[PDB]
Order: sequence, then structure tokens, then C-alpha cells
Amino acid sequence: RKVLRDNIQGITKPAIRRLARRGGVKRISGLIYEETRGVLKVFLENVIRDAVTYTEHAKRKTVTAMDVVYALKRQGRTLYGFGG
Amino acid sequence: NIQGITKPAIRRLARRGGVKRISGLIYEETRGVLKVFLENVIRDAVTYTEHAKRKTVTAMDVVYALKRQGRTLYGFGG
Amino acid sequence: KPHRYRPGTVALREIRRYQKSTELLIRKLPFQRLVREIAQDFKTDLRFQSSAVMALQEACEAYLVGLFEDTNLCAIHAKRVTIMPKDIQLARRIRGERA
Amino acid sequence: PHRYRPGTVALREIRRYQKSTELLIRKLPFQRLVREIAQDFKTDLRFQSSAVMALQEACEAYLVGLFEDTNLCAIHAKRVTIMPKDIQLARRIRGER
Amino acid sequence: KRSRKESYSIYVYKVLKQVHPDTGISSKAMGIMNSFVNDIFERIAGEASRLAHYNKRSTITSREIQTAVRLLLPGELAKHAVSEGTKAVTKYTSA
Amino acid sequence: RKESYSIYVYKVLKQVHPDTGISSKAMGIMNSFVNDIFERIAGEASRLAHYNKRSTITSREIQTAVRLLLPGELAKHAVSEGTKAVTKYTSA
Amino acid sequence: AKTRSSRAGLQFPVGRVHRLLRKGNYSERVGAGAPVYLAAVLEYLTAEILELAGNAARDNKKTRIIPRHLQLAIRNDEELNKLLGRVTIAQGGVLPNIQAVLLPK
Amino acid sequence: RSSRAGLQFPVGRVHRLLRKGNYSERVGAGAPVYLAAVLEYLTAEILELAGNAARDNKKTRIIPRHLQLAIRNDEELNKLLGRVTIAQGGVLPNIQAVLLPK
DNA sequence: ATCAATATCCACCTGCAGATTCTACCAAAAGTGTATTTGGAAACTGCTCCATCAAAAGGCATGTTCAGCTGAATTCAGCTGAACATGCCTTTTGATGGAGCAGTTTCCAAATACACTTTTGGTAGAATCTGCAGGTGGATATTGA
DNA sequence: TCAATATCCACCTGCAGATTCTACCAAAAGTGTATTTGGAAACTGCTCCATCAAAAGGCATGTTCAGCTGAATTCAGCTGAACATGCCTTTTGATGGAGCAGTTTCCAAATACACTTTTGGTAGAATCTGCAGGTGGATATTGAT
Ligand SMILES: [Mn+2]
Repeated sequence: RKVLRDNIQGITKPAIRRLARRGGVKRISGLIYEETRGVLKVFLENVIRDAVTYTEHAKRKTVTAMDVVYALKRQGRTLYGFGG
Repeated sequence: NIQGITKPAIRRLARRGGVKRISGLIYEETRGVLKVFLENVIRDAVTYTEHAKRKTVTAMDVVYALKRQGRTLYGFGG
Repeated sequence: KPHRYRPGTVALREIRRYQKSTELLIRKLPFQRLVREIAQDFKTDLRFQSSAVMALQEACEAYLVGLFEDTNLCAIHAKRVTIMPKDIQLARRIRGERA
Repeated sequence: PHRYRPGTVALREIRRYQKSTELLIRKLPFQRLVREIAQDFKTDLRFQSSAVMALQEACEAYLVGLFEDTNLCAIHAKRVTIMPKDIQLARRIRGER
Repeated sequence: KRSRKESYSIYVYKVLKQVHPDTGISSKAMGIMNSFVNDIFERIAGEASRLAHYNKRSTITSREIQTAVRLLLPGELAKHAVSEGTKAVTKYTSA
Repeated sequence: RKESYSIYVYKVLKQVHPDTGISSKAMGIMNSFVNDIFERIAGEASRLAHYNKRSTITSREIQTAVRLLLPGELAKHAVSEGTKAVTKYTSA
Repeated sequence: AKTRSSRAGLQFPVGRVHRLLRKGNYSERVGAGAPVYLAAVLEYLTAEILELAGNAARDNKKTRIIPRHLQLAIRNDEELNKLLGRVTIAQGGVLPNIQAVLLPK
Repeated sequence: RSSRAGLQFPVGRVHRLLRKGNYSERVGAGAPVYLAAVLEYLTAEILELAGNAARDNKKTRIIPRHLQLAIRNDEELNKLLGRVTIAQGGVLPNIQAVLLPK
């Protein structure tokens, strides 16, 4: 297919602001955006890494929704609405 | 009874915490937090006790209670 | 005129608007892509269930919205109103995400 | 008249207490606090000696952590005197309150 | 060539209708509730699981489930739970 | 009755540091550490088995459980020793 | 004819629960009342959330409970909020709340 | 057996703890072994670092503070036990620079 | 103290994607006759756990001073929100090819079940020791002139 | 710095409380055989996922402008650290007695088990219908005169 690259930038600033508004933030410093992408990349990696590990253990090439729900569980971030 | 946790001790605890200057209201606040902690850890502990029909609260009861609270303690399994 | 809302008027308007709703705030594609990029770096030739991605996104977005509040509180705490990386760093530390 | 500037001892006290591990809170007042509280939940209760040590180590060790976080909070607001508000923030962010 | 996956929808729905005869619940909504029951179930059963062991007792009696509730549930939620749980059991036995 | 890992911990303390010895409390901590980790690895393996509708906890489970459970380096070395100990058990 | 659930006067599948316990490996054996006791707690708790959700959907003028309502429900009742403190609800959004200082002079 | 797997930690002891632990219907043959070694290993990992901690203070007897000083100084172990409290351990010597004179 | 300029509020409309129902099969409770256990209930232990009793010694509580820290005010460069014009690319919908989940079977390699045989590991004495606990004496780090 | 405090810190030293080693018995761990079976190999149907195509209008970007924030300072009232005092409440150390965890030992009631019935649920088609998307005045709310 194609070569994925620098896609952590797909997370546009307007959006990050949006996420912040829902959060309650009314004034966002400028250095915030690059910071946020930073945390998001790290949070994601961990949730994904774990997920994929559950995938491999079931010897499957597909990342199922449960693989994510269980991952989030270990991480403490329990999710409702995707796998009973 | 709680006022037994003398102000000087609280300062000592905060000292270990890296604290340099301590406000005056702190002490009362610290006693509240400290009380709520124990209040929560024992409640779960005694419950564990009662269930075992005991009348005597063993250390394992505190250890188990400290785990539910996510405050795991090592060296008291002995 | 031209009519110009004073700085902060629209910001609050948004804060109210985006809290009254529950739609994802990150665009679905760039996220998907981002995910696949990261997952590709852990194991090549992976296929994602359409929903597995929705999950990650439902979580990521909940996570960050949740981080921003604690963030916002730290700025308020330092008398400021502008969240800065400094605020985020404290929020995560306290949290235990990276003591 | 020799007087140590204000705040010189503190540092020396921090260096002192951080270098040690012994418990800080006076044992009897504590054990008393334990029994009192536990009695609000059950009667004719008997804490086996070590159980109360488990609680002290636990309890004291928690308070310390909280203080370390409260420092950063106090520091973050440009101050250097832990205030009750700082403790509250620290606890709120933590998920306790 | 079928694959019947179970859930609590039938039960979640019988209950929704007892509390709100005119209200309904969408797909996602149900899926949320399905998770909630499962999670809670896993917590209760898990805690009980641990109590029986902390006491070297090979069986999970309803008496364990109850302590599991008290430890797991906060406040009145627990009181009403414990209450509701007993009513069901005492009645069940007299059946 | 009432066992522990005290015995072993000490045997291992002697391999890494024959000259040193461990306190009572310290040995008590070490004894608590073993149990927790054991508890985590097992509990985790326990779940992988369940998620995958399998009624037997194999060593493959213990392993996957270890990659999820242990951080960076510890994880790698922990996996080796684990895989390294298993081969020797099957050899003879 | 007497399904164990009906004997206890419960709406949740008492037998379903009994089995899950057996096959969950929580204990070598399971009492005969546990599943009934627990099945009732899941019922009560469930009934408790629908109660507050249904209402939340009433306030909003909707006759169909969506997740959002569920969220508004759980984050407004102190206890459920705590019972589901580390729980994230997909499509739930967050309780409206703007720090005082932020508002206009 | 443990001696067969070239370990100090009891493979049987573990196998017993696993089967009787409610972890799953049956425990595979190599499971207890694998886990045992992982249990040993980790120990060695902490001892070696605490050992050093001992000699580091002119002692020859590892005590709690020696463990904590070995556990909170290593990032990985610190992470692994980040929600664990060592009795009689104390905190690592730390003073914020802002608190320092000058 | 007014009045445009807008963004938000509510009620109303109406088809269709998303519930609600309505039926059939069947995997799963249910009903019963057996085959085990399990975990109380009495009975007694040796524990460990309170209870006083009774001194001294830190360790706590106070009242004084006043160092310098926390707050309240100003000030101003310039950081960041509000806008608007640009035209990019995320969305929407459909249509396929086909990779790879899973549902079934087939069956050994492997884990379990007894019933014994041997050895290890926990206990409670018995034989060491490491650190604690004080003591000088002399740099060290503070602080006033 | 010079000097006059108080403070640490190694350098050694002497016993007792922990440590570690011994010396011996039960509870397990390891064997030998006979049973069960769980899930790896082997297909194979078919959802679901990866992809490509096109149109278009919802937004992300970028550049202006300047409002008002954050950060830098200045300034002094007063909170709270450093201290020297005077006192009582914590330490501890047995010593004794007694509630109480822990063990055994019968066993009645409660479970587990293996089949054989009998539904209660789940997986689709067939009917409904909230309400998602828009439409417009009626309200406030804001920001400029
Ligand atoms: Mn890559």
C-alpha cells in the first residue's frame, strides 16, 4: 500500500482545542498542541501495544474490539460499549 | 482522640515529603485526610475480619484492605 | 460594523457547545491512519476491526478531555487562565502517569 | 545570641528525616486513633499488635506521598508554603476527592 | 454455522419497562448496560472469589457474595443491594 | 505449617552476593514481593486463557502475561530465563 | 416450570449467573443461593441506573435512553459516580461545567 | 524438579499454588516451571541491586531501606512496584531546587 | 442608558435508519436419582492480647521575636483569540476481491486421577555476629560584623 | 573572610538482640499406571476488512489586528520558623489472666454429577416510529454609540 509517516500531525490543532473546550479550557497556551500530541502518542502506543499483544496470543492477524477493551482494562481505563 | 496526631509530627511527615514551609491551617486539614484514610482502610479491614467470624483483627486483614484501596503494603505477610 | 466578539466570548461559547454534545472531536480518518501507523510499528501486516479503531478513539478522546480538566485546574491553581505544558506536566505527575 | 536564619533548620530537618526510615507519628496516640475508629464499625475488637503496625506504616507512608504532591502543587502556584488548598488539588487530581 | 452470543438485553429491557413503561433504549445504550452488568458481575464474583481463599474455604456461598457487595458497593447503594439480595434468597429457599 | 519463599530468596541472595545477608523484615518484604508478582502473572495468564476459551494455563500464557505485565528490559530478560528454564526441564 | 429466577422473584437469569460463576473459576464450588443473591444485586444496580437514566431522558424530552443520558445519570449520583469512577462511557460526553473564574467579569 | 530446571525456586510449590489457585481448569507442565524462573530471576534482580545498596552504606545485611533504595532508583522496578509501599523504607533523598538557598 | 448584530432557544415537520416484534430451532436451564464432600458444632488448647502498675526522658506545648514570604497593586510587551478568505481532504456511498475469522471434525500429545514411596522444608533449640549506641576531635556549613 | 556558633561525620569500641546454623519429624513433591480430553492440524463457509472511485462542501490553514493576560516588579503587613522553657504523656517492661484464634472428629445438609426432558433466548425477517436535520420567529446576550 502506502508509507505511513508523521501521522501524529493528523491531530489538527483545531481539534485539540475542541478536546480542550469540552474539557473546560478557555485559554490555550501555544506550546500546548505539540505537548498534547506527545501524550496522545504515548497513551495510544501503550493501549495499542497491549491490544496487539492480546491479538498475537490468540494467533490472529486482526485487532478485535475486545483486544482493545481488555487492553484499556489493564491500563485501568475501563471502556463500556464495545464488547459487552 | 484524633487530635493525638500532634502538629509537630505532621511537620515531621511533611519534612520527609520535602516540605520546607508549612501553613498553619494544614495541621487540621492533614488530620482530616489522615482520618478519612484510616476510616476507609479499617472499614474494609474489619469487614474482612467479621466475615472470618473473628473478633481479633489480624495484620492480613489490614493488608487485604490496603490492597483494595490500591495502597498495597509489603513485608507484613509474615 | 464590523461586529467583533471580545476575546473569551467565543471560547466560552465553545466550552458550552462542546460539553452539551458527545460527538468525537478528532477527525475519524487522521486518527485511523495514526493508529495504523503506530500499530504497524509493533507488528507489520495487521488488520483492524472497524470498531477496534472506534474504541481506541473513544478512549483516547475521553482520556485527553479528562486530562485537560485536571490540566485546567492546575492553571487556575497558579492563578492563570491559560493552560500551558507546565500545567499538563504537573497533572500527569500528580496522577502517576510519569512521576 | 546565635540564631539560625528562618528556614535553615527546615532543610536540615528534611535532610535528617529523609535519611531515616523510623516511623514519625507517636505510636500510642495512633494506636488509640485506630481502636477508636474501628470501634465505630465493630465492638470488643482486638487488633493484633502487628495489624496496628501495618496501619501505621501504610497510613504514614501515604501522608508523606500526599505531601510530596502537595509540595509540587504549592511550588506550581509560585509559592513555597504548603497550604490546605494545595493538598486539596493534589487529592482532587489523584482521584481521591 | 450460527454462533449464538448471549447478553443481558432481555433482562435489562424487562427492568427498564418496570421503571419506565413509556421509555425505550437504543442499540448503543443497551451495549453500555450490557458492559455495566458484566463488569459489576466480574467485580462481585472476583471479590467473593478472593474472600473464600483468604479463608481457605473451597466454596462461594451467598454469604461471600454479600461481603463482596459491602466491600465493593459504596453507601446506600450497598444497603439497598444487600437488602434486595437477601429478600431474593430467603424467598428462593421457601420456594 | 505456614510456608514461604524465605528459604529460596536466601539461596538466590547467596548466588548474587555470597558475603551479604538479609534482615528479618527485609526478608519479609522480599517474601511479599514474590507473592504479589506471582499473583499478577497468574491472574493475568488466568485471563488470557479465559478470553481465548481455553481451560488450561500453559507456559505460553505465563509468557504473554509477562510481556503485558513487566516493563521494558525486565520483560525481555524475564522472558528468556522463563524460556531458558523450560528448555532445560524438557531436555532431561 | 419454576425457573430459579421466578422462585426468587427476580427478573435477571438466576441460572445464567450460577453457570457463569461455576465456569469463571472463582471457586471450586458454588452455593445454591449465591447466583440468586448476586443476580438480584445486578438487577437492583441495573434498575438503579435505568431509573436515573430514564429520567435524564425525560428531562431532555426524549422517549429513548441514549448513552449520554446514562452518563448524565452516573455522573450526577455521587455513589454511581464512584462505583464507575474509572469507567469510560462511549458516546457519553461530560457533565456541563465551567470553572467560575473563567466566566465573564 | 526445580533442580531439573536449574532453579532455586520450587517448581512444584508453584505448580501446587497454580492448580489450587482457581486460575484455570488445568495447569500445563511447563507453566509452573516458566513462572518459577521468572519469580527467581526478578528476585535476583532486586537482591543484586539491594546488595550493592548494602555495601554502599558499609553494611553487610540487607534491610528494608536497602530494597527501597534499590527499587526506587531503577526506573523499571520502580514502575513495576509503583503502587507498592515498602514497610520501613523511607523516601529517596530529594529536595526541590526552588527550596534551596540563593 | 440605547440598539443593532448574532448566536441560541424551542416548537414543529416528516420520512427512514434504527428499534420493536414475531417466529422458529436448540443450546441450556431444569427435574431426579445417586455419589461425594464440606464446613460447621462441641472440645480444648497454647496463644497472643489487654490490663494495670510505675517509674524517667524524651517530646509536646507555649510565649517571644521578627525574617522574608505571601498578596495586593501596577505596568506593559506581546501572546493568543476572533475573523475571514483559501481550496484541501475528510466524508459519504457503493462495489468488490479475498484475507482470515470461526464452526466442525479428527485424535493424539498431554494434563488428571489415584494410591505409594521418598525427601524437603518448617520448627525450635543452639552457636554466631552485625549494628546499635556513645564517645571524641576536627572539619563543615551558617551567620554576624 | 574572619570568627564564634552549632552541627554533622568518620574512627573505634563493646554486648545483646537478632541472624544463621543444626537437628529431626509431617506434608508434600515425585513415581508408576490407567484415564480423560482439550485444542492443534485440517478444511472451509462467508462476514468483514482493505481498497478504489467521485463528488462536494465541511474545515484546517494562514495572515491580520489588537484585546487583555501573564510576567515582571514594587511594597509592607503579618504569618509562622527558630528558640529557650516547663511539664506530662509516651516508652517499656514485665507479669498475669483470659478471650480467642486454631485443631480435631463426627457427620447432616448441601453440592456435585450424569442424563433426560422442556423451555427460554438468540438469530433473522417483518412492522413500526423516534427524532436527526432543517426551517423560522422569539429570545436573550454582546458589543458599539
Ligand atoms: Mn512505521
